[PDB]
Amino acid sequence: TLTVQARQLLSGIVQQQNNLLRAIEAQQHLL
Amino acid sequence: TVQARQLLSGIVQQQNNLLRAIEAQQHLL
Amino acid sequence: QARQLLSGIVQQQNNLLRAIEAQQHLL
Amino acid sequence: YTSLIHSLIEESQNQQEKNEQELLELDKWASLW
Amino acid sequence: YTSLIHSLIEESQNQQEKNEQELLELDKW
Amino acid sequence: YTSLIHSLIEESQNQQEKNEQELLELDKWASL
Repeated sequence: TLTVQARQLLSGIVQQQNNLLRAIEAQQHLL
Repeated sequence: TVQARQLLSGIVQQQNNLLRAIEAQQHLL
Repeated sequence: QARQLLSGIVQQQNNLLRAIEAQQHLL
Repeated sequence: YTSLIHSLIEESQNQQEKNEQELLELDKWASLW
Repeated sequence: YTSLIHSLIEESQNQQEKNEQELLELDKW
Repeated sequence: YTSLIHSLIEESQNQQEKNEQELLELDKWASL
């Protein structure tokens, strides 16, 4: 069961990198 | 499955600092 | 195959960090 | 732009709180098991 | 530094798409 | 903000090198 709660975090982490990358792109477009 | 937790924690903790760095950079921009 | 994603993720972290680092130079 | 960045910042803040909470319960939900 | 940033952003975009595949590949289990 | 960004970047570099080390230990005795 525990192996399921760790796939959530992994999607959440990979989505966070997409989040941060998008911000860096936006911010480079201002920079 | 113990050494994966230490890694997961270090990833999440470094995503917090990337996000903070971006926040702070946004005040410079 | 999650341990190959795990290495993909750490690799992303470095990508992102180096972009911020480079952007700082611009500033 | 600023509207876009702060939208992404805020969604990252929310995703970060979510990941952090998930990390926590994940850890306890193991050590105790 | 801007050419470098452009290159790092494209590498990131490519790495993001890969990770999402590799997670989607772990989803097909 | 400049000093604060430089510090977070440096804490991240630290955390990266540690994240890389750790992933190697995971990879090490997983191949065992």
